[PDB]
Amino acid sequence: GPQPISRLEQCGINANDVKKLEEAGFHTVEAVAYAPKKELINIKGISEAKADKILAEAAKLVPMGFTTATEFHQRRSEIIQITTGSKELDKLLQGGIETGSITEMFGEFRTGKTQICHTLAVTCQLPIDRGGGEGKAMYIDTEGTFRPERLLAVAERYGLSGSDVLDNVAYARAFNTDHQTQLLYQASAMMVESRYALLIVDSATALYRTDYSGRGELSARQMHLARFLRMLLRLADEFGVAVVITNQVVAQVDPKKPIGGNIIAHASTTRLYLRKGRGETRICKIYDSPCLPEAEAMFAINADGVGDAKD
Amino acid sequence: GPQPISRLEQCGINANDVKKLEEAGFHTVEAVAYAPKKELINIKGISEAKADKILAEAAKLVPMGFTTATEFHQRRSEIIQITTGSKELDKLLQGGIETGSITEMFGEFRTGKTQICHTLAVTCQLPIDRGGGEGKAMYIDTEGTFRPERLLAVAERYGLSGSDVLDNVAYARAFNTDHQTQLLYQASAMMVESRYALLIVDSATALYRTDYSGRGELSARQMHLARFLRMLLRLADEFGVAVVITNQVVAQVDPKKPIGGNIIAHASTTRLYLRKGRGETRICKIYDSPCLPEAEAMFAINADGVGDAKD
Amino acid sequence: GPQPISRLEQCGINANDVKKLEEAGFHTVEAVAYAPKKELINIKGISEAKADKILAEAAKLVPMGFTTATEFHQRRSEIIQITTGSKELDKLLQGGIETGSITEMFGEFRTGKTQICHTLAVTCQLPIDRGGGEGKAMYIDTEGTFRPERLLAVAERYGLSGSDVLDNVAYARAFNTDHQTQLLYQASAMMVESRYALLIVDSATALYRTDYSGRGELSARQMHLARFLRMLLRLADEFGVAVVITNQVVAQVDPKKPIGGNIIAHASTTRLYLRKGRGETRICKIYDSPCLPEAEAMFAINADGVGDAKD
Amino acid sequence: FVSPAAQKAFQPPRSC
Amino acid sequence: FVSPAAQKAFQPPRSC
Amino acid sequence: FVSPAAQKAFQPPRSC
Ligand SMILES: Nc1ncnc2c1ncn2[C@@H]1O[C@H](COP(=O)(O)OP(=O)(O)OP(=O)(O)O)[C@@H](O)[C@H]1O
Ligand SMILES: Nc1ncnc2c1ncn2[C@@H]1O[C@H](COP(=O)(O)OP(=O)(O)OP(=O)(O)O)[C@@H](O)[C@H]1O
Ligand SMILES: Nc1ncnc2c1ncn2[C@@H]1O[C@H](COP(=O)(O)OP(=O)(O)OP(=O)(O)O)[C@@H](O)[C@H]1O
Ligand SMILES: [Ca+2]
Ligand SMILES: [Ca+2]
Ligand SMILES: [Ca+2]
Ligand SMILES: [Ca+2]
Ligand SMILES: [Ca+2]
Ligand SMILES: [Ca+2]
Repeated sequence: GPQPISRLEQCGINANDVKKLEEAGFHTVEAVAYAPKKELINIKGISEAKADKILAEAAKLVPMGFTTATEFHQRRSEIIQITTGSKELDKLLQGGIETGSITEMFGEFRTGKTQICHTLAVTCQLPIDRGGGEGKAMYIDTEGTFRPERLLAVAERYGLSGSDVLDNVAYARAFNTDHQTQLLYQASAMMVESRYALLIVDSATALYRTDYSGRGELSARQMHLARFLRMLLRLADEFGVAVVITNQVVAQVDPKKPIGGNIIAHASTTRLYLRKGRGETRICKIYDSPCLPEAEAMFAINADGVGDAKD
Repeated sequence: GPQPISRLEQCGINANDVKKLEEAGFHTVEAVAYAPKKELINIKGISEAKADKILAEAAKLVPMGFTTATEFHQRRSEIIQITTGSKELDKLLQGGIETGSITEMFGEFRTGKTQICHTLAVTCQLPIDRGGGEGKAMYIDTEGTFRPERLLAVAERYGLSGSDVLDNVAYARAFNTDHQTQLLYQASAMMVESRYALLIVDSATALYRTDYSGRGELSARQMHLARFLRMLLRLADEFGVAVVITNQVVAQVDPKKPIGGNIIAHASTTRLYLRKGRGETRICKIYDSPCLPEAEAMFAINADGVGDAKD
Repeated sequence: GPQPISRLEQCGINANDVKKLEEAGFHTVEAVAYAPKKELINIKGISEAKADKILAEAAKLVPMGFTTATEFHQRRSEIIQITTGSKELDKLLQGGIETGSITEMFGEFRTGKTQICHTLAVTCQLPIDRGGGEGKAMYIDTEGTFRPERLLAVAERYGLSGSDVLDNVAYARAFNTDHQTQLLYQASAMMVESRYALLIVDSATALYRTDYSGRGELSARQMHLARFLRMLLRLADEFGVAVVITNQVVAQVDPKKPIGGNIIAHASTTRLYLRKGRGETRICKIYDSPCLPEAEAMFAINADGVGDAKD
Repeated sequence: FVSPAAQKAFQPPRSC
Repeated sequence: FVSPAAQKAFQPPRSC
Repeated sequence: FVSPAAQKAFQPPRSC
């Protein structure tokens, strides 16, 4: 796991500074190591002398140098892939939703974005034997569409204590774009204590369409969104959780591309495009991925969560 | 190859100073020769008297004067051009990715930037007979999208020991813009020992969009990026490797120009603009080059790396 | 031509001093005549007594007094104007690139700055009948983008021995700003022996963006650039060559002004602003000139060098 | 803040 | 730092 | 320094 920031005091850092760091969001040694010198300067009780000391000491505790692809292929083969509750869909993702990375699921309305996030919020607690993550879930919701009764329906499918599953889902309703980012700083604190295995922001860009209106606020909208997506990438490296954000769509009138622009297209590693099939069937499609080939699968929304096409 | 800095002691330089130089990034006689007098002064245990001695002695070991275009056309005709794994694409580049220079590959998401870097990281190890570089690869990755399983898929195509290919790729994950530059100083050390033939920074400008926010930090962003691109150009001259950086894009709302501004447009010698074709086909295009004509080629991403349009 | 400095010994100067002058950059009587008394004092084995003698004797050998505009209009009408390889472009410059003066070509990337310098480096060897300079070329390159294969392509157009043309281009790669200036002292030596007709520094200000970082080094950056541009102006008067420097651009964020500031705007006599036209066409524009009117022309980059819009 | 139950550590979901 | 295998020199990739 | 060919004087480029 990640080393807590308290281990910096044992290396020659004033316990007052650690408190000044922990008031800035940093809670692990990694979070301070990965941080630039610029960020630590922006802290009040920190100067360029301290920041150079903090960065130097923290760098000794976490590897930040070169290795070999062999040593990386080894460490990567032991990465957790959470099942989506669909044999047909996991065969598309070659295992399931991959941890330590940002995954994006966009599509028109009803295409099952929120439904996949509810299934993931349950199956991330199964033992790894059964294809899960053996951890809690963190469901940031910017729409008011978090339904606990949909988590119970999936727990019944996998035979889990519905009362116990709802204890492992830390729910938080974001009301604007500033609050949505504030919830991530509090999120970095919780993941140090417990063991969360899945972070869900649905929808990640819902509140950016309205808080930032026209083109006159376009530049500020993407720069604020870029910091959010960057702060998610930091959580994926600090704790090795799985970040699964959902995205809305927009028509092109010159036939539905996702919003967020190039800021969210480059940041996310895996993009899933969900269409409407027939009846209760849907069609997921590898829109972008570093490793997976471009292909389509057909899942469906059933009364017990996301599952294979029951037909 | 490049002469190691230890050859300065045999010319009247205190072995203590060489240690004070090697603690500043310089590891070859070239790195000290190409360096300005200003940089050596900025070192602590070095004064204007020593620096004038160091520059004078080092200049005797490496040619830094005029020649003729005839002597340069001869020395250039023996330059290595790494194949891209696509006959249609190499015919566009008139040989392949050229060493001793900075090449840039920008485009929207999914356009195969990371995929080309994975193919290059493999084909740079083929013997020159087969169109490679007969050297190791160095893959600095600022996004977390380095997949070793994509290197094995390309090794199977060219019939190479997948276990041996992954031993020649020195991978390093940069977490911010300061760390991204720090990795280049450590990179100059490794290239003295082994024989690297390809340096890959993907993405070179990913972390500059978020570490430096608005326009208020624009000036500092480009000056920090200019030093990075300059430090790459130094590696291309020290060791004659091939620098292949990838770049993200941005929309112009006044229809996708690359980021980085004029700082990265002037610095890079070859720019490749990658579009999305149809299905799995992509369209590369000589955006800028000193010698190559403006033209387009059509490659594709296949299950065995980047290859010709398998259609 | 220019008188060599050896003619000072025949006028009562110690042949030891001439050796002490030639070790300071001066190789012609002009270079010593145009020099201030301050520069000769800065030489070690030279005192105020000698310097007054050296300046007095040298002034007798070269005219440094008043004349008439009639005698100057006569001497100017016999000045050489090198063709740019484009009838449409030469009609803009009213003859071509004018010798005995500093010409600047700035613009965004790909706008054909390096391409014009390659065409000029060839057409400066044509006989004056065909519009050239009947001399060698000197191509100082601070970017690594000197391609001899682009000189051969232009020699084929004008029907010249491609092997002989590459013998008349003295190429030199500058690696920093100190080395860039050092190459000019060695340049003044070569021009005394042979007959160079064109000096090219491309790019003249590329290395000044990175060697001198922020505003804290701004003053030192321009004073170092002012000496360089002044040392070029001296070569244009000593030998009557044609100095053609290229310049990068920078955006103004308050839409692309050239870098270098007022130091390079006043120093250069002719400034050419190169835009991107359509396809392979470009648009040059008299940005500043003492005589030429403000106007635009349209040239293009062809497989045989810079030429008229082949459309 | 943090809930009095969100601060509780993970629990392996018992079967049913 | 440097890996105990990254410091190793280049090896011509054997065929298969 | 100077190349053994850069020190050579100018040559009118012969036709071809
Ligand atoms: N318990 C259930 N059993 C079966 N189908 C259900 C159930 N609950 C919801 N659905 C169906 O799933 C779809 C809703 O999907 P979901 O809530 O994921 O939408 P979404 O993609 O998040 O949409 P939006 O952009 O509006 O938020 C609808 O077709 C709805 O009829
Ligand atoms: N093994 C594979 N076989 C076939 N296609 C693949 C394979 N792996 C990835 N792809 C495809 O290649 C594309 C991904 O390209 P790549 O990873 O180079 O993106 P990129 O240009 O780096 O994007 P970004 O800016 O998001 O990082 C997608 O279309 C994906 O479907
Ligand atoms: N042989 C050729 N035939 C046709 N077009 C060419 C040829 N070589 C280069 N070009 C084109 O000329 C342009 C390159 O111009 P040039 O090398 O002068 O750039 P530049 O202005 O010096 O740029 P930078 O600031 O990046 O150095 C590109 O559009 C390139 O496609
Ligand atoms: Ca929803
Ligand atoms: Ca992406
Ligand atoms: Ca990528
Ligand atoms: Ca360029
Ligand atoms: Ca150029
Ligand atoms: Ca002027």
